[PDB]
Amino acid sequence: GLEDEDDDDMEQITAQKVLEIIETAWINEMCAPEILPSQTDMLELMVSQVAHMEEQMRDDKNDFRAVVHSMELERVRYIMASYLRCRLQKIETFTQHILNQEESREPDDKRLSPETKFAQEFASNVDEYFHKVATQYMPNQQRGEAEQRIVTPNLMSHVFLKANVAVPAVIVGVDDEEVDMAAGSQHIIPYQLVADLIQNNQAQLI
Amino acid sequence: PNYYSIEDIFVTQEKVECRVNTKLQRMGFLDSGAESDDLEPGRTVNLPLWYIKELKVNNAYFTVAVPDIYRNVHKAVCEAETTHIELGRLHPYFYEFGRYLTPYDRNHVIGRIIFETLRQRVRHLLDISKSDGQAAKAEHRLDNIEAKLHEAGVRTNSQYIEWLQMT
Amino acid sequence: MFGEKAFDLLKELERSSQTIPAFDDDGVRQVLEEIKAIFEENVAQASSYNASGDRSLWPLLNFRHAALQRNKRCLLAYLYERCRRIKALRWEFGPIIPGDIPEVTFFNNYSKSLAAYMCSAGYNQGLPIDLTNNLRPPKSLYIEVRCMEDYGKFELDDGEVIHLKKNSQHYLPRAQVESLVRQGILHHI
Amino acid sequence: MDPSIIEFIGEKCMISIIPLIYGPVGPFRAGFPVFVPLWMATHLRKQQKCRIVPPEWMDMDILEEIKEEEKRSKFFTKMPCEHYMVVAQLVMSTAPDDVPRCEELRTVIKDIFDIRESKLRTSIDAFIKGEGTYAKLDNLTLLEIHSVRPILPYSLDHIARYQRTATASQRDTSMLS
Repeated sequence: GLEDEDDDDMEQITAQKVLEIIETAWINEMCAPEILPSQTDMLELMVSQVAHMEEQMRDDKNDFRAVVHSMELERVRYIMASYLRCRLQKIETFTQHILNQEESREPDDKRLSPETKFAQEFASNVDEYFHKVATQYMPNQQRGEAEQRIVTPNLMSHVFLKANVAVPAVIVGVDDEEVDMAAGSQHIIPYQLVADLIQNNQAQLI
Repeated sequence: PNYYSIEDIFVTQEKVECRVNTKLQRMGFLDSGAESDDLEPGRTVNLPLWYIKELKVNNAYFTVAVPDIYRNVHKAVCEAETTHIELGRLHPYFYEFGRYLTPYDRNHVIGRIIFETLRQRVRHLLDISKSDGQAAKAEHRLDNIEAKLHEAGVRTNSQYIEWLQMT
Repeated sequence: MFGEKAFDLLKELERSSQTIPAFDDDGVRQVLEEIKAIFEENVAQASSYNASGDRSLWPLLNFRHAALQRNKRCLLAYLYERCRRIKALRWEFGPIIPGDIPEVTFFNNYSKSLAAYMCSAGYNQGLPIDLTNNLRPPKSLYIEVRCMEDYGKFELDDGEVIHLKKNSQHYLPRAQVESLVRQGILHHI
Repeated sequence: MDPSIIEFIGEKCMISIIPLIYGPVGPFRAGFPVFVPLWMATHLRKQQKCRIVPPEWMDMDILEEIKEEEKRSKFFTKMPCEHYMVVAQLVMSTAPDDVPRCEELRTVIKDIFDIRESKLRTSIDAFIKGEGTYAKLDNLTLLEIHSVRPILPYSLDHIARYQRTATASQRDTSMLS
């Protein structure tokens, strides 16, 4: 009943359009330190939408268009190469206490993805290896997944804001100063206090 | 278990001789043995920090104290002489001593002393813009931390160089 | 002294950057063979009535605790420090070409951990996905190779014999030539 | 932050050119302009297939007027499509194979590129007292801020321990880091 969205639905979402719909979840992770929500919808879209372009290319004889639809397909993928080139890293990095956050709600399709598979391998590779590290008298009080190791809770990595929003002093839920908002300008800020607009995707990132 | 460094036990191993409010007892690695388990309040009382890192300045064990480079005579006029003052490599734990210790001393005066050195970066690295030449011109007047981003300071520009053209 | 020893670690990888002859798991003996040798010191007073609960072990508890504290996270590095640029070349190639020379169990665990990536990658079902070679538009499949003095000789890919250095060149199809880029190879196709 | 993050991006924009793939693009017809993203003119001009003429800001009059317009810009200025540090890179590479006036072009762009950074130290020589919630994009360009993006922000946290800490963290009468 709620059909006719710009996703894969009852319309043609342009190869230049479908370009757009995952652009920000690449760019947020660049200029931001911790996990942002990841959506497994693309495991329908991107595996599929372009694969249907493949079969049309599979129907592969031209000199021009054999490559043209593909030259796209390269450009479509040196992001997706790049995308989880880090997200693999991001929680490999943040194996530490992300279990606590991911045990809060088991965040649904929006936050992580089937990211949860690395969790099982995280402890396995951290235990097995240590089996020949320090095992004669192996750990004594913080013997499990200990408390002290954390990769990246520093939330103040001063972030640039892609102004694409309410220009005037559009004031929102945030603890530091947020005066003097702008559609072109900005007052530069850190991640913690503004973790709201990009869950909303009202505001944006550079 | 920290904001790490490769030298993580060249972290709290710098030594200071802060005095004692109290008598002494068997420092172990010292000439302590069956020889002395007691001395006076105040002595050349060496302090490689790691044992006293959270050992209750407020409690009557040891004293308000400074290593005299960290005393005002350098610092409080190194904030006046914050102009072409040098740091070399001389006391490298000097962005980062005060990131820990200088409150722990409990003289409620010294944290502000620091930054106004490092406030100068907003008007220091105007000179720091670019790379003319070799990998070794004047690369020896650093701290344990500024050098890293300074290399990085070069680095983005060094590959901003290739942003231009084939260069 | 009590583990300030990684200042010695710093030289093992010096030639071993992109001109690596071979690596060593070495230098590790007494930095290892003391560590719980000195637990016996750590256990000398571990829950001992030597002083019956007073100050006098807390300053050296820190010695008891710091001593570990440095041992671990350095010993994170001994694989982690070693996991980093090995992952990088292991990004430059899958296990098409592993190292020219319980780390294999951790590598196999990392290879199984990378599966997650491979599952979504290429398709829903999964493809060990080309990320690091053939920005080639693919041309005809059976023409030979050329290199720039590669070393290690792991090319196990579908060819007669290649002898992987410069002029590793035999009638090698596309299935063979899918290995490496920037480890001494790509002056030429 | 990169040489080609922009070329991931900026060439995605499109312009009408001179010479069907699905897209808003139409089929191709001799003698007949066609708006295309700019990652085909690669594959035409270097393919010795067709030419291309630029957008309108690409001239030595409109931006030989801007040479004084931005002296208003105590903050920022006129921004003709924001991307004239990338397209001009590739345009002036190959476009001047037959295009005229590739020089004052080349002049002004450096005569405006290096300059608006030359202010940028200056405005950055106004930051005082952890002034985190004051900043400037007000009519910023596209291809500049990357050249400071890694440096100070991977500095300021180890400052902002003591700069940004004030407006939610407190100690005794002296200042806190």
